[PDB]
Amino acid sequence: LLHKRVVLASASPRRQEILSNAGLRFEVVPSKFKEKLDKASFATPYGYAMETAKQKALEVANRLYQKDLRAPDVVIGADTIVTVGGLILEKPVDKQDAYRMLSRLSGREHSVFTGVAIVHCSSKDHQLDTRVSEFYEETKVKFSELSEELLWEYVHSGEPMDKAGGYGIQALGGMLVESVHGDFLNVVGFPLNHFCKQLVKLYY
Repeated sequence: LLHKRVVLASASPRRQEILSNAGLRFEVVPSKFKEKLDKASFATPYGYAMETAKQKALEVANRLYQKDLRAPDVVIGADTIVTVGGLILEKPVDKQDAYRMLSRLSGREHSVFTGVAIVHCSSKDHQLDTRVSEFYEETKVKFSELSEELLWEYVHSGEPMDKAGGYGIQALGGMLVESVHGDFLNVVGFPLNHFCKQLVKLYY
């Protein structure tokens, strides 16, 4: 990917930070894909997460190409969801949504899935040809038993707001999270090691 034009189709500071720290050079072009798919339409939550990442990356790829007639080399999409007792949780709409999510998660183990779509693009015959490679990573996370007081403490901080399931493992989310099991970068927002393995598959 060194001398290729790479587009990260995500406004997430946490995803950007992970890719930058890994040494990747990329431009940030957030997706306008605002349709959210029917969760019931997918056999698995990770199927849902991948398709969502694919659609965001394809939206960006086509939009860029339509704009200046330049096929971006690679467009990366990602979508992180939480599942607990069979329900998919995404980002909280407001603080009250956040509290409900965290109550649900309290004292339980849940899964975090990040679906990733790597889209290779080229232009031929006045159209964008896209080749999509799709993968996901699952990490299990355990919450300790949260009190009404801690719950509202964390909600009022605002930390829940930009995060799947309304929490993070990194800061004052540390008071909520008892343990993580698998790839921790996947929980932050991007499964870096899996991505790197995917690039090896695609280029070798």
